[PDB]
Amino acid sequence: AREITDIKQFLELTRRADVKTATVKINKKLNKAGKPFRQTKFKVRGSSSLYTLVINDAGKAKKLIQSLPPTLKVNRL
Amino acid sequence: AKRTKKVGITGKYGVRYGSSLRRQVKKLEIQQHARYDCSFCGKKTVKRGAAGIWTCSCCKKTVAGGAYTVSTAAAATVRSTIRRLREMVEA
Amino acid sequence: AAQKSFRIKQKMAKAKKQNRPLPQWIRLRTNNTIRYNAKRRNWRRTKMNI
Amino acid sequence: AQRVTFRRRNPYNTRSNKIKVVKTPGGILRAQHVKKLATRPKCGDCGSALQGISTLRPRQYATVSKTHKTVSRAYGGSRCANCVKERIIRAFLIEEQKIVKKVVKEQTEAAK
Amino acid sequence: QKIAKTFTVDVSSPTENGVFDPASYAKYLIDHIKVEGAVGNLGNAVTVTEDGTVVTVVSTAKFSGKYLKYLTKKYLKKNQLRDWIRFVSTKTNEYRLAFY
RNA sequence: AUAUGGAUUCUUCACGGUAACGUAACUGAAUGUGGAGACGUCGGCGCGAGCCCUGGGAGGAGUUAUCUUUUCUUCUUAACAGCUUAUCACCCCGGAAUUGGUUUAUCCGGAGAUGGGGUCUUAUGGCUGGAAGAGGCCAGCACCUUUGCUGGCUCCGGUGCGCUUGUGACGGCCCGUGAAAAUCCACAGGAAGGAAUAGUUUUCAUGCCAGGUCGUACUGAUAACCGCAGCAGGUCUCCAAGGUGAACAGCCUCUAGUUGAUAGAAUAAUGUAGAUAAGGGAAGUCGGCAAAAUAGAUCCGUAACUUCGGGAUAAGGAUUGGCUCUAAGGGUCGGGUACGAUCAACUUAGAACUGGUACGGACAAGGGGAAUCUGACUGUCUAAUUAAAACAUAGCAUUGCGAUGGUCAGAAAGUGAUGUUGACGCAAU
RNA sequence: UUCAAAUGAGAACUUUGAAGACUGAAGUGGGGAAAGGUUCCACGUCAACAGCAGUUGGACGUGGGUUAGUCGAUCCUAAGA
RNA sequence: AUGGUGAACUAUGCCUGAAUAGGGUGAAGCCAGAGGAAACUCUGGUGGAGGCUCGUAGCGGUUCUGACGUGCAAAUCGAUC
Ligand SMILES: [Mg+2]
Ligand SMILES: [Mg+2]
Ligand SMILES: [Mg+2]
Ligand SMILES: [Mg+2]
Ligand SMILES: [Mg+2]
Ligand SMILES: [Mg+2]
Ligand SMILES: [Mg+2]
Ligand SMILES: [Mg+2]
Ligand SMILES: [Mg+2]
Ligand SMILES: [Mg+2]
Ligand SMILES: [Mg+2]
Ligand SMILES: [Mg+2]
Ligand SMILES: [Mg+2]
Ligand SMILES: [Mg+2]
Ligand SMILES: [Mg+2]
Ligand SMILES: [Mg+2]
Ligand SMILES: [Mg+2]
Ligand SMILES: [Mg+2]
Ligand SMILES: [Mg+2]
Ligand SMILES: [Mg+2]
Ligand SMILES: [Mg+2]
Ligand SMILES: [Mg+2]
Ligand SMILES: [Mg+2]
Ligand SMILES: [Mg+2]
Ligand SMILES: [Mg+2]
Ligand SMILES: [Mg+2]
Ligand SMILES: [Mg+2]
Ligand SMILES: [Mg+2]
Ligand SMILES: [Mg+2]
Ligand SMILES: [Mg+2]
Ligand SMILES: [Mg+2]
Ligand SMILES: [Mg+2]
Ligand SMILES: [Mg+2]
Ligand SMILES: [Mg+2]
Ligand SMILES: [Mg+2]
Ligand SMILES: [Mg+2]
Ligand SMILES: [Mg+2]
Ligand SMILES: [Mg+2]
Ligand SMILES: [Mg+2]
Ligand SMILES: [Mg+2]
Ligand SMILES: [Mg+2]
Ligand SMILES: [Mg+2]
Ligand SMILES: [Mg+2]
Ligand SMILES: [Mg+2]
Ligand SMILES: [Mg+2]
Ligand SMILES: [Mg+2]
Ligand SMILES: [Mg+2]
Ligand SMILES: [Mg+2]
Ligand SMILES: [Mg+2]
Ligand SMILES: [Mg+2]
Ligand SMILES: [Mg+2]
Ligand SMILES: [Mg+2]
Ligand SMILES: [Mg+2]
Ligand SMILES: [Mg+2]
Ligand SMILES: [Mg+2]
Ligand SMILES: [Mg+2]
Ligand SMILES: [Mg+2]
Ligand SMILES: [Mg+2]
Ligand SMILES: [Mg+2]
Ligand SMILES: [Mg+2]
Ligand SMILES: [Mg+2]
Ligand SMILES: [Mg+2]
Ligand SMILES: [Mg+2]
Ligand SMILES: [Mg+2]
Ligand SMILES: [Mg+2]
Ligand SMILES: [Mg+2]
Ligand SMILES: [Mg+2]
Ligand SMILES: [Mg+2]
Ligand SMILES: [Mg+2]
Ligand SMILES: [Mg+2]
Ligand SMILES: [Mg+2]
Ligand SMILES: [Mg+2]
Ligand SMILES: [Mg+2]
Ligand SMILES: [Mg+2]
Ligand SMILES: [Mg+2]
Ligand SMILES: [Mg+2]
Ligand SMILES: [Zn+2]
Repeated sequence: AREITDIKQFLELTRRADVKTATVKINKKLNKAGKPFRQTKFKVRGSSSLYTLVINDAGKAKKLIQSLPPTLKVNRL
Repeated sequence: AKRTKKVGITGKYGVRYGSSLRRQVKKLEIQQHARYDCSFCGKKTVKRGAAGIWTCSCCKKTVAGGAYTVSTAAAATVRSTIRRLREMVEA
Repeated sequence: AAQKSFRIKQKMAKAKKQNRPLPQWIRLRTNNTIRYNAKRRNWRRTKMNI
Repeated sequence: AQRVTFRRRNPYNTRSNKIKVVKTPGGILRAQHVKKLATRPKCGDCGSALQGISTLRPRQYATVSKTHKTVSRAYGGSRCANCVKERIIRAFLIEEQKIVKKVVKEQTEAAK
Repeated sequence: QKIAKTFTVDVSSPTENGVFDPASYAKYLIDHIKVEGAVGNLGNAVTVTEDGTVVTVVSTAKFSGKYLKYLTKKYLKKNQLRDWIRFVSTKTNEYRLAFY
């Protein structure tokens, strides 16, 4: 139910030992007024809180997904 | 624009109860609603709030007075009588 | 009604059970005298006073 | 066109059964029972809603961190600041006058 | 501020059973499409053509998709062709007449 | 139950702000205190939400002899979380007559106004997370099947003496001033406990375990209750669309729900319920019983008498459809230290035209006046033959009583009402 | 109120479809509180019952159905006992 | 006569709750104005008082001495109030 924005604090979260599962979501939404763009939402699930980090930037998106700990059960989409 | 010739606030009771009862009530209503001078901060902010209880719009002092008037004759004359009798015990 | 004591739900429950036709095999007993169930109640014929 | 029903057994309109009508993600009108509103804590001296302090139903105040229940002055979440100003002065002057009261009457005792 | 909007119709499937002729159809549009009041007022503000298999409509004036479905509903009605052809929306703003 | 991170300490128990106060933390025993729980009613004014009305657009539906860029419909966003959001209240600067500020409602200021700048409650709202993955609307393929599969769209706005409801700052009222307790918190207090070779801290964050018992169906009424019954009776409450209209009225409608009530054929007398009648107009009758007449709104006019409040819609009159115009009444922006530009609203008065002179066209909806008798008034009663002039009432007057008492309860009592009382009282007429 | 179909030994009365209407959100709508106590739901089914009927029912027969740390109770105190 | 059972109806008090379209009137307070030598007197606004009023729902039960009077009903139904 929480929202995160510090990309660091996010990664730390993803390695928080009680965090067994995440889930990436992708959304087509428009940019400013005109064309579209791909939004992505990173959702780490904690014992109590479900944190979700929105990378509006398709690039920081891709490079973030490799940073995801190999032992985290990502559900893609 | 003079609205009523003589009932005044008593106009609410319309015709009922007969004049003289409405005369008597009018007098004491006029008394009880009306705004009074604060013996403390000196603003006329004293209105009544149930029989014998007068308080202060600002400064918030609450004084125990007569039922429809702040100070009642007998009270005041007691005030003076007590003044007097008090003096007897200093001089 | 509706929001019930356990006690009443229990009476209620017991009453259900007794609201069944003679078990047709008793009929076949030696000296069986009982014809039908003569203590049957219908919910809208006889209220059961709690 | 769309009406609503209570959500609990209590059918009557008591204080403790306020309703609020809401549009859910299902596209429909549903009811929702509203807790009675909280009232603001008041000053022990004067009686105003004392500021700084948050306003919750009383048991909720234990599920809430201490700063939401004070301000950082003597008599924090209790008296109304201007009301502390006062009691500070009065304290000061009255203790002084006492000193004044003693040596005045100490003098009274030697010369009489 | 200004903007032109483009509406296509895929009249292929019922035209290729003969029963739909895109001649009189876009013709119907041309002098029935109302323009801030009445017909004939296409002051280069609204235009129609027919790509043999497709009717094209282009506009700077007040014109909606819902309008289109209305005029042509009426053509389809005038020439008895209701029952036989729906006007439908494939992808947004791109329409087509459905036979069967 | 608990550790880990953080916070804190060599100035041991945080800092910052002139202040209102700020914050992720930021020890606190006995004892004391304060707050919350916790509270009438009505009135207008303010705001929120749901509803109502509406524009564009993107879909689906209907009508299309003719007319209608039309009619109908979908276009949603929970608890909870982060930031933000407020009338009031408060602080700082400042020192006011030519008094000012100011509400629809006259209240505020040298006990410091107007002004400029700050602080707080977070009702409420906005955005984001929840959350599009859900729900809603469509389209394109598939096949006995379970039933799939694939696509899209799910958007941006407007209006207010609207309706319901919530709430706020106020204001009216009282010989009426409109619960209690559990429970939660805060403060005053400082007992004690604590660090530099390392201490405190679980009101900051994160993490671990657990949460019993009983109710939970349905009816809630012209058939699920009470009336001997599937009785035309009775039986506490919440939600509440459109038009006409003052309206939750009556009349018509969408949504939802019904279409239950023995049936067929005839239409005599007599009925029960609904209507009309020439001329007369209460001659009927115990008695105008019944019935009829009246009625809305705007305007004009209005008697005696009176406790001056009333009497009063007194009485008595005119007018009212449709359609087509005129005029007046508002908002939002920039003006160096006269005006223009644009948006959105039914009220009210005036004027033409028009009609088998009709028009509150159905619905809705007071008969009036002059006296006598009698109760002042509103209010009360004989459930199931009496609603009245009877009871009550305010008002008047009388009586008892200072507690070791008046009046009254009890078999008695270390019994009880008045009495959480005290003569401006309680009790008895 | 009406037409037709379907079902059935049997259809004014059941089911479906159509039509004609009603209640008109102060409801014949959607829920509840007291009270009932299984009336709910499915399946079967007409001897009695539903003051005509009956293939239908709140009837008969036989089964199924009521899931909570958060909704109530439970705790609190009111007049009172 | 003795001993028992009733305040689910109803009467009254107490506690705790809940309920009531739309209109008419226009009391105190208040703002602005006018006259007058003065005393003082007037007018237009505002405001929203009342065991006030028209009237629903509610609560009542006036008249028809209406229906019914082997009832829908051991008190009901209609209109009127
Ligand atoms: Mg709608
Ligand atoms: Mg419920
Ligand atoms: Mg604070
Ligand atoms: Mg705070
Ligand atoms: Mg301290
Ligand atoms: Mg700190
Ligand atoms: Mg305490
Ligand atoms: Mg208190
Ligand atoms: Mg209370
Ligand atoms: Mg909640
Ligand atoms: Mg300011
Ligand atoms: Mg400042
Ligand atoms: Mg207004
Ligand atoms: Mg209400
Ligand atoms: Mg008060
Ligand atoms: Mg508190
Ligand atoms: Mg010690
Ligand atoms: Mg903690
Ligand atoms: Mg249920
Ligand atoms: Mg139910
Ligand atoms: Mg029923
Ligand atoms: Mg019964
Ligand atoms: Mg019985
Ligand atoms: Mg009945
Ligand atoms: Mg029903
Ligand atoms: Mg019958
Ligand atoms: Mg017949
Ligand atoms: Mg005649
Ligand atoms: Mg005549
Ligand atoms: Mg005559
Ligand atoms: Mg005669
Ligand atoms: Mg005679
Ligand atoms: Mg007579
Ligand atoms: Mg008569
Ligand atoms: Mg006539
Ligand atoms: Mg008269
Ligand atoms: Mg005219
Ligand atoms: Mg104009
Ligand atoms: Mg003229
Ligand atoms: Mg009388
Ligand atoms: Mg009376
Ligand atoms: Mg009687
Ligand atoms: Mg009798
Ligand atoms: Mg009477
Ligand atoms: Mg009578
Ligand atoms: Mg007298
Ligand atoms: Mg004794
Ligand atoms: Mg029939
Ligand atoms: Mg109707
Ligand atoms: Mg109605
Ligand atoms: Mg019914
Ligand atoms: Mg029952
Ligand atoms: Mg059933
Ligand atoms: Mg049979
Ligand atoms: Mg039966
Ligand atoms: Mg029968
Ligand atoms: Mg039979
Ligand atoms: Mg059965
Ligand atoms: Mg069974
Ligand atoms: Mg609970
Ligand atoms: Mg328990
Ligand atoms: Mg009782
Ligand atoms: Mg209330
Ligand atoms: Mg009203
Ligand atoms: Mg003058
Ligand atoms: Mg009024
Ligand atoms: Mg009255
Ligand atoms: Mg009246
Ligand atoms: Mg009227
Ligand atoms: Mg009326
Ligand atoms: Mg009635
Ligand atoms: Mg009455
Ligand atoms: Mg009657
Ligand atoms: Mg009779
Ligand atoms: Mg008879
Ligand atoms: Mg009436
Ligand atoms: Zn004062």
